[PDB]
Amino acid sequence: PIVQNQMVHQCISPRTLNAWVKVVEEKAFSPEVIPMFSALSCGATPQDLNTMLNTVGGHQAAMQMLKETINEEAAEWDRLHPVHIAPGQMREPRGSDIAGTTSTLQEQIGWMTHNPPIPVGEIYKRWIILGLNKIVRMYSPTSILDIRQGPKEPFRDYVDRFYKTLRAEQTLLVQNANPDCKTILKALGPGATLEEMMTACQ
Amino acid sequence: PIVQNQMVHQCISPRTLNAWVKVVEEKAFSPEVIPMFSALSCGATPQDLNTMLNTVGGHQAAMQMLKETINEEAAEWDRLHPVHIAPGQMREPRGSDIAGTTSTLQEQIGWMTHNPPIPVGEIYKRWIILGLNKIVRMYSPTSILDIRQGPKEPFRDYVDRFYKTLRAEQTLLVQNANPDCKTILKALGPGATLEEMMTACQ
Amino acid sequence: PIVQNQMVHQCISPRTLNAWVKVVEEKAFSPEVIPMFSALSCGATPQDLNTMLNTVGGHQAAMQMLKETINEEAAEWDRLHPVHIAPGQMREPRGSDIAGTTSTLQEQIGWMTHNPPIPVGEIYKRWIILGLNKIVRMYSPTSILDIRQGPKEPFRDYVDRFYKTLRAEQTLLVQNANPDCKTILKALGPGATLEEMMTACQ
Amino acid sequence: PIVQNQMVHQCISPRTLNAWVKVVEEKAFSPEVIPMFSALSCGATPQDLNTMLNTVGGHQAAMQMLKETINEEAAEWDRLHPVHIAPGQMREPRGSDIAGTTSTLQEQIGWMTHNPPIPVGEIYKRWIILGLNKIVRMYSPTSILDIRQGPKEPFRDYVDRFYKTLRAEQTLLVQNANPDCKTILKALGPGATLEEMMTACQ
Amino acid sequence: PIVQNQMVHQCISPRTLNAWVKVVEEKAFSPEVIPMFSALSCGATPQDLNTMLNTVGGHQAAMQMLKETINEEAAEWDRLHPVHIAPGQMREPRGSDIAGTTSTLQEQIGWMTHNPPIPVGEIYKRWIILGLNKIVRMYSPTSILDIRQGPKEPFRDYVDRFYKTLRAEQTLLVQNANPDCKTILKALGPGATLEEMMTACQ
Amino acid sequence: PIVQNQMVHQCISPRTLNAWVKVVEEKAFSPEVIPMFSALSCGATPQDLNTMLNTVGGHQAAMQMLKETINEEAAEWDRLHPVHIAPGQMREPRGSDIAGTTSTLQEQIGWMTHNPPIPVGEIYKRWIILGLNKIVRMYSPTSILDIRQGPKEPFRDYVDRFYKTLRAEQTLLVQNANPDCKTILKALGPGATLEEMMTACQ
Ligand SMILES: Nc1ncnc2c1ncn2[C@H]1C[C@H](O)[C@@H](COP(=O)(O)OP(=O)(O)OP(=O)(O)O)O1
Repeated sequence: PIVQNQMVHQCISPRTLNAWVKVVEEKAFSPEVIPMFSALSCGATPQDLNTMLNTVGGHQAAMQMLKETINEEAAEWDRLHPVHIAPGQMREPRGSDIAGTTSTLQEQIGWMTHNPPIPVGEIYKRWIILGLNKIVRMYSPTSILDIRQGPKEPFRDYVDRFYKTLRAEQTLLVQNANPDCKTILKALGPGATLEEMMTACQ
Repeated sequence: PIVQNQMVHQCISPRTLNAWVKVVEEKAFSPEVIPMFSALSCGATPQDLNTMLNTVGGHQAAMQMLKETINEEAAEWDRLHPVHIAPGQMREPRGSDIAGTTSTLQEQIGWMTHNPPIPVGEIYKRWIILGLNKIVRMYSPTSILDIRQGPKEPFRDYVDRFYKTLRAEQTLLVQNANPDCKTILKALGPGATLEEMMTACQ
Repeated sequence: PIVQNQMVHQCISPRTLNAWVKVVEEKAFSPEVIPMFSALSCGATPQDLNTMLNTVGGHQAAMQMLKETINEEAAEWDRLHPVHIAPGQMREPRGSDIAGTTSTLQEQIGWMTHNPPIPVGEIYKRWIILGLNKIVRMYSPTSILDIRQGPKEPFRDYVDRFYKTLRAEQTLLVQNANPDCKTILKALGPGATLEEMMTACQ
Repeated sequence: PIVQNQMVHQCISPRTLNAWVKVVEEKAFSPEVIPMFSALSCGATPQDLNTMLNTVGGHQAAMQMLKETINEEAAEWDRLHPVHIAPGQMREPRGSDIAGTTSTLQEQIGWMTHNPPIPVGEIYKRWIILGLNKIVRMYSPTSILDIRQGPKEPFRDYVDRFYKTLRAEQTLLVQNANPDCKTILKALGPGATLEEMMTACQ
Repeated sequence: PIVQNQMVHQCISPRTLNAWVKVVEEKAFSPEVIPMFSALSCGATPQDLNTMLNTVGGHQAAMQMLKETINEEAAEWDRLHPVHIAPGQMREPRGSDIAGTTSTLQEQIGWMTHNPPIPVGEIYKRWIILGLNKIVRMYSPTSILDIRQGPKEPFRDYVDRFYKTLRAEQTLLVQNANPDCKTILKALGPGATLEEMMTACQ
Repeated sequence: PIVQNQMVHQCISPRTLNAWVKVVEEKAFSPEVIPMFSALSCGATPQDLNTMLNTVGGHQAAMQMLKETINEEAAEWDRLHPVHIAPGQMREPRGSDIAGTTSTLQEQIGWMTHNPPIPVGEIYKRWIILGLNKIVRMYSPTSILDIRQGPKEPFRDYVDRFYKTLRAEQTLLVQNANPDCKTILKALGPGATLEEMMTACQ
């Protein structure tokens, strides 16, 4: 990554490398993996971002879909930012330079520490997160329409499943509740908070 | 977080990220989780606070209730602190800026390191802890009225359950004691310390 | 804590937070927990000391007894050190300020880094350790009078139990020994060291 | 490694040493091991690279093949860069000096921190990765021709196996699909993205 | 401990605290525990040394014997170095000051960082190691006279037991060997190295 | 160890101490332990090297053989470098000073940080590694002559055993192969690389 000592390059740590590998192994593409990726890739160069992605052993269907999203975003960058070099001067980054495939670590450091900075690490992380959100959505197992409260299921456990599913996918909470809780929630009226609904069906 | 090197931004560590995720997995919303959250979020930016909250996989009913509390506190901030920009100058933070949803990391750093400082991280942590305390209270399984000493239960074990329940929820200690210990505690008289009561029923 | 970089504030580490939580989980209030608490709270502010105490999930009977001891010591501080402010000047700490309940982190830093320093962290740790020693003594399961050597118990194992019990509670070593070892220890005479007694009954 | 404090030598950490040993033990020569090697050897001297390779206990067939690749690349370096010393001056590195077998740590530091730098660590890592890719390819168990979707296998699981195999080895995705999914994928037409194909056979 | 930043005090780390506690739990008073103690207490103040000793939960017979040795060495220090204060000046350390029982942390820092330094940490560690060696010797289970090679025991395994026992306790190697190996070792003659003896009976 | 802050002494870390102890416990004297020792002892003083060796609990036959090698190398040093002191000046190191038995830590620091430096840590590590290689060779269980490919053993698994044994001990690869693979390898002709031989018998 690039961090303050002045902004300088540091090697990606074994702790960071191990943390990302283990979260993907344990959680796959559950929605909470994306905030973890963003946090573990704080200050990351494009090289560091590729390192994190390439160290993942499984899920190569997802990793191939991520490449497609990256190539789509890279092509859109080139359309908006065409490139035209002067000896010892900074070249303009194309899409593949931002993605780390045609740029060196020194060029990436040169862009990220410039004044004003050309934040190639943050631009590329945005493309990666965009691709990761699409993977989270596709690998979401259930529709919100099929999350309904069981006859003896606690309302809290049902609401956990409801908003877990909604997070992966992205009135109905009351409609999908069981007969006993639904009748209570209808009686509360409009403008009921989640807290009040959960207290009522407790 | 923001820490002294002069006050500068540092990346949230894998250790901090992992610690928060594991305590929530192991303890859910037991009352002791809130002091752990506050300690792990020492010097945290609003971005860091969102990172910690968003990395939690389960408990999405609770996380949705937390958003409602955050929105309520954000709306109250806007009522008390209305916003009105001058090129290259610091804008006034609204509720959603304090919550990290409409503010950038650089703006958050700008507020937190200003002289005098506008501590958006500490203001937002206060809102989060307020919301977390409400969740702790709702998820408390038992009323203090139902914590009574068993016939053969040690007084120490009963007092542990009593103040555990009282912590989650928030004369009666003697009333809820068993016949044998109650008679001893009545004989001690007024002004008895917990130490003296526990020694007496040992 | 407060440490040398000049004396500056540092965030309590996840390692320290985790270490204290796990020792209490594994050892409860065995006497060796108190030296571990003191070491883990090296340079601790009153806020840090409260953090460590409040992160403990179980043992709320003990934690309530600790509050009583803290309030007793705080009341004794106020009797000896009554408080009387001048703009931008340091106020005098009362008992509740030393205990971290009515003081801010900045005030605690202000006292601890003053010249001369008002060491509120060390004063409060003294009160906490005083309260923790009382808890260790009450939770000690056995009297030293009931620690006697078994017919086939090795003398070393008996001496381990003897001084383990004595540590928790706080001639008799010979009296509580078994017939065979007692006869040997009587024959050694006065002024026998523990080493010599243990070698004799080996 | 060599890192910024000015560029200075640091000892390879126990964490780095342990991380490399464990990944090889757990993953053998799965393709994702090579990006992990490159990341863990960030800033590595030739001595550090040899340390990492020599600490591997098993897989001595692979380690011997790696030596052959290293010797081939070293011989090609000597053909392109023949060596010709002046007291207290920097000598030109031959292939075996880049590989760390005939050079000292001080000479390696001298080359890597020169202005302009002769990056012997990065040149040698390139040779090692070249040799490691050949080992990954040989130890790949299955041809892409033999990765075909099962009658009841989910398309996602089949695509995972397909691109896992393709990564180790390096129209057909549709041909190797099962009758039901193949018919759907043919109906999509040309220019179908992986996302669209995976959604169609879901 | 006291370390270079100029020599300054640092808090004993949770890693050091945990390491010492676990080695004592796992190894008891096997001889290799003493070099581990010395290494973990590198730069330690008398307070740090007491912390390490006091954090040990079991083995209170041994810890009491250690106190006796410490008191003996402290009494011998007072005989050789009698003490006689001038405002704001450094007092002379007595035995109990070196042992950390009657000295403060600031006085210990004052002695250890003086020019010339009065190394109270190293003097006390010497006394502790002296006491720990006596405990290792007493808790050694077997005499070297009873370490004899079995009929089918490999010579290497026998030599391991022989020098393990000799280390705990502190021609005979040949005498205690089995008939077959003894005859071979007699035939080698005088001046045989351990390597040669072990190769011969392999 | 001695490291750059200027070259200064640092305490050996608990991580380094633990790493060396565990590798010896897990791997004994497999050849890969020697590169791990060298890496973990980077910048080590003679005191640090003794610490690492003395913290090993088992294998006292091997540790005694290591002392013999150390004494042999120390005696050879004294023959080549005889010693002859001037107040406040650096004395010449004898063999036992390099081995850390008759030298203090300050003298070791004095030699290692001199200009020009007398690298007593690196000289002693060389002697230790020499002794460790002899132990690896003696504890090697099998001769390379007895490593032959099984009737149904994969060639890769056989080559792994072959070069594993060769590493511990230090045309035949083809001779020791099974009838089917041997016939294939003979047909390849002279100048066949290991890669080509392994591909042929796959
Ligand atoms: N082979 C394995 N099987 C099961 N669990 C494992 C394995 N390897 C590692 N783990 C898990 C269990 C342990 O709790 C944890 C070990 O990491 P740990 O030593 O606690 O980190 P650490 O505290 O040394 O890191 P730091 O360097 O930050 O102190 O990882």
